[PDB]
Amino acid sequence: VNPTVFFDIAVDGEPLGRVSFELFADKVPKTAENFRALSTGEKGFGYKGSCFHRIIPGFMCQGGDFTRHNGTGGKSIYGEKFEDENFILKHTGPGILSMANAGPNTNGSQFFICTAKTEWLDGKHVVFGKVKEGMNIVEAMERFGSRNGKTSKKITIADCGQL
Repeated sequence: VNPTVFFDIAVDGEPLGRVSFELFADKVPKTAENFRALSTGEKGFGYKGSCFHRIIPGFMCQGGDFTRHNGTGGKSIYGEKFEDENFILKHTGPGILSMANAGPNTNGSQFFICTAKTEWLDGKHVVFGKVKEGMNIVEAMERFGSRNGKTSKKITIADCGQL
């Protein structure tokens, strides 16, 4: 019953592979729905064609800024921002999908895929999914990152949608 969405990842335009995510709509329905809808593009905007603009190996990959491509943009399907839905789920290890934000109740479209346990984020970022298939592809993406987060090649979501 929880939805599954996929990203097909490209590196400098060359296909890398597919990552799929389970979205925890049972626990965080509003947050899950935002990500789902941005992944299908059904509202007229979304993730297709957008980049990962900050990848720090041993920490996380961050994406979802489809308006400014650098961490300063994005918007949700509910408006510019929306509230922190709950903090039921924790950052338990690699593969966790969590919302980026700029303070309390400022969730937009940006998210990060953890590649480490990041327990210091618990109660401050809303966890709403996990990698289901293709964690190996996330690990491959991580190799293009750097300590300061700049990527050495352009990592894009070449296609995305619901499975």
